[PDB]
Amino acid sequence: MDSKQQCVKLNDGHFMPVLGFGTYAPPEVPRSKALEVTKLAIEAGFRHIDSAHLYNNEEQVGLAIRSKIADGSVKREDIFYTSKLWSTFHRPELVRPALENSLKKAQLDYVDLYLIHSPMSLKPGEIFDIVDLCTTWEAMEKCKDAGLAKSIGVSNFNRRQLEMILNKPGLKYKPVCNQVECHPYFNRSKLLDFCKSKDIVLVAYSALGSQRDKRWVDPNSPVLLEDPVLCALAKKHKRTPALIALRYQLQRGVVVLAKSYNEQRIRQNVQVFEFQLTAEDMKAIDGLDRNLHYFNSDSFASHPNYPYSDEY
Ligand SMILES: NC(=O)c1ccc[n+]([C@@H]2O[C@H](COP(=O)([O-])OP(=O)(O)OC[C@H]3O[C@@H](n4cnc5c(N)ncnc54)[C@H](OP(=O)(O)O)[C@@H]3O)[C@@H](O)[C@H]2O)c1
Repeated sequence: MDSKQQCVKLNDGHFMPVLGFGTYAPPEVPRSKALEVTKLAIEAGFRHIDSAHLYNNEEQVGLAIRSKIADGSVKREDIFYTSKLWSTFHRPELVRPALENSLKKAQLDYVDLYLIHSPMSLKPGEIFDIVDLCTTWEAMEKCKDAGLAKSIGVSNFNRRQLEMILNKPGLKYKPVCNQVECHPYFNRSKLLDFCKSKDIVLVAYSALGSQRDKRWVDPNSPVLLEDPVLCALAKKHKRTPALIALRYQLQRGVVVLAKSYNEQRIRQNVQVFEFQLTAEDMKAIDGLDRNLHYFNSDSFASHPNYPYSDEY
């Protein structure tokens, strides 16, 4: 079996656990649930915890972390906590205060990772905004220099959006990661190759096929975990389709998130470290790639900085 504490070194010298706990739940789920399930996740062995301003759960997630520190289960340095800058805060003067507010919500001194949530800028408050993300990035760099974030990265960027940052004059810090939709139906092979070539970690969200939220996802879309190839592999290994989907990412060198608000499934998901897929299994999963991103709404596709038009 693998070690549950497996991590990879980021391009700034910090370390990221390769399995992360996804904390988003839709608004119909009471806010208090995030507290309970984040503690369960830590109990089960998750150390990388993924939150965001958008999730309206930072207080609950922060309290769970601090509760597990206070009772001696973990130390702060054992936890890798991520938050994200929401798209109405892209204007550079709004970036550091947004992080400060996230830190105060979680009652933490620092985040391990702060991401630009999305390249699709939205007007402060709110429609679409036009912001040079290089200016947003410079403000992110200042957050790292001040120690508010140990590491900084991006999310939902394509190759060209990454290149704009990487080629920026006077760049101080490369993004450590690009957190993107990634699963066997949309495996991001070319983007993965590019990220690897630049010492940028690809972090997979919706690795289990997304929460299929009606705001963002077509109910007609095939359900990832119902896929016959994933189910046949689950049968072969006497695992579950979810575990096959998570293991696939680990064997590609992708850091993988998994959201569950169910005690049994939270505990199940850490078993990703407990088996392997063969080369032939991995080939079978690669065959599933079909250019299906579950997040697929007019609200994204019509945006000037929508990442999905380019080849990768
Ligand atoms: N950067 C971004 O724009 C972005 C976008 C999407 C997500 N994310 C992050 O990534 C996290 C995960 O992605 P996601 O929210 O799309 O969900 P996901 O990890 O793809 O999970 C989808 C669903 O799978 C179910 N599940 C979990 N374990 C299972 C298992 N072992 N067997 C059968 N079903 C299982 C969960 O339902 P139950 O809760 O009922 O178990 C969950 O709702 C998010 O919570 C968030 O932290 C980021």
